Amino acid sequence: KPLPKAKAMTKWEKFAAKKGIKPKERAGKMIYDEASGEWVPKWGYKGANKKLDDQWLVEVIDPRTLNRAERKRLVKKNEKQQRRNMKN
Amino acid sequence: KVYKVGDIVDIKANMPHKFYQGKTGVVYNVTKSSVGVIINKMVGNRYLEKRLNLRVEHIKHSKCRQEFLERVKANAAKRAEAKAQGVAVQLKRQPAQPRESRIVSTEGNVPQTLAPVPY
Repeated sequence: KPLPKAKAMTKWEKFAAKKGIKPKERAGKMIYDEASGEWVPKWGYKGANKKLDDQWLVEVIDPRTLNRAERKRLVKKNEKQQRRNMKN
Repeated sequence: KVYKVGDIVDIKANMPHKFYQGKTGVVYNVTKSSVGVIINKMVGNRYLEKRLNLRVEHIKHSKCRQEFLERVKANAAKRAEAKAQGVAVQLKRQPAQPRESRIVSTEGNVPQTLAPVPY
């Protein structure tokens, strides 16, 4: 098989490189919850996102379902952006 | 337990997030997964309303207006009787009163003296 080479910049590696956005250190996956007193993965078990879902009151249609929808919209937008970049 | 728009309920959570926990308001919405209450909060010296959105199982009906109804029906009865005859019936309630005179008896009960204890 030929040698592997696939160099696309996906427009994020272009924007981030025109200016000086460096990559992140990729240290850990946990955050610190304050009341409670645990380390509560940011995403990976009951992630801090999926917390307004089971909150026992929201203090303003159900707002928690609207929050879920607003998250899903960004997820689908990210997937669409990826598909567009890969088509470029 | 099934709630209607306008009924009265109290908040009761079965930890450290937020504590109303024992207030009382009126249902102003009933969605499929939750219910919505309003609560008049004392903003310094004014009563401004907060619209909270609870869940289903964290709310129960209230009995803060059962005694009024039961007493009105008992009063209907008493006034039916007070028209059936010429009777002073004295419907009004009365605050607890001071006691009257009595005579205790030391027959099988001799007073036993007791002093305080050491250290």
